[PDB]
Amino acid sequence: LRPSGTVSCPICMDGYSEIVQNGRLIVSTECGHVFCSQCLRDSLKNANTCPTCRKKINHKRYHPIYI
Amino acid sequence: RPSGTVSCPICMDGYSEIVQNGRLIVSTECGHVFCSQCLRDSLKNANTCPTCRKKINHKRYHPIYI
Ligand SMILES: [Zn+2]
Ligand SMILES: [Zn+2]
Ligand SMILES: [Zn+2]
Ligand SMILES: [Zn+2]
Repeated sequence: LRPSGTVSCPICMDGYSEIVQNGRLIVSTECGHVFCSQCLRDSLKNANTCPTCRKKINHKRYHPIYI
Repeated sequence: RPSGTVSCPICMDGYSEIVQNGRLIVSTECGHVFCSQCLRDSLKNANTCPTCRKKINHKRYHPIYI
């Protein structure tokens, strides 16, 4: 059982207290998707995208300049 | 309220009260959580997080060194 309206990680299936009492953090992507810190890091080892919605969660900070 | 409560500290509305009435839970980049409406309201007159006061309005311009 995984009630709607509760904080949990969809990867490891751990709830809020299980996550924080083990020394992990709750994290969010910028697209609003919530994970535990360990699961999202493990995910980003094999992919640059959000596990949930697959939006790119890397951002390279450079841009064209027009002289 | 207690650890694991998703609520806005400004209006004090709990999770259910926020999302069911067309607002959203929002987080600043500094990890601080509010309802969409209270955070937006605060950002109309200040550029900083209401909780930790980190500046959270970026500057989409910068020097270029040529
Ligand atoms: Zn997890
Ligand atoms: Zn996402
Ligand atoms: Zn609020
Ligand atoms: Zn903050």
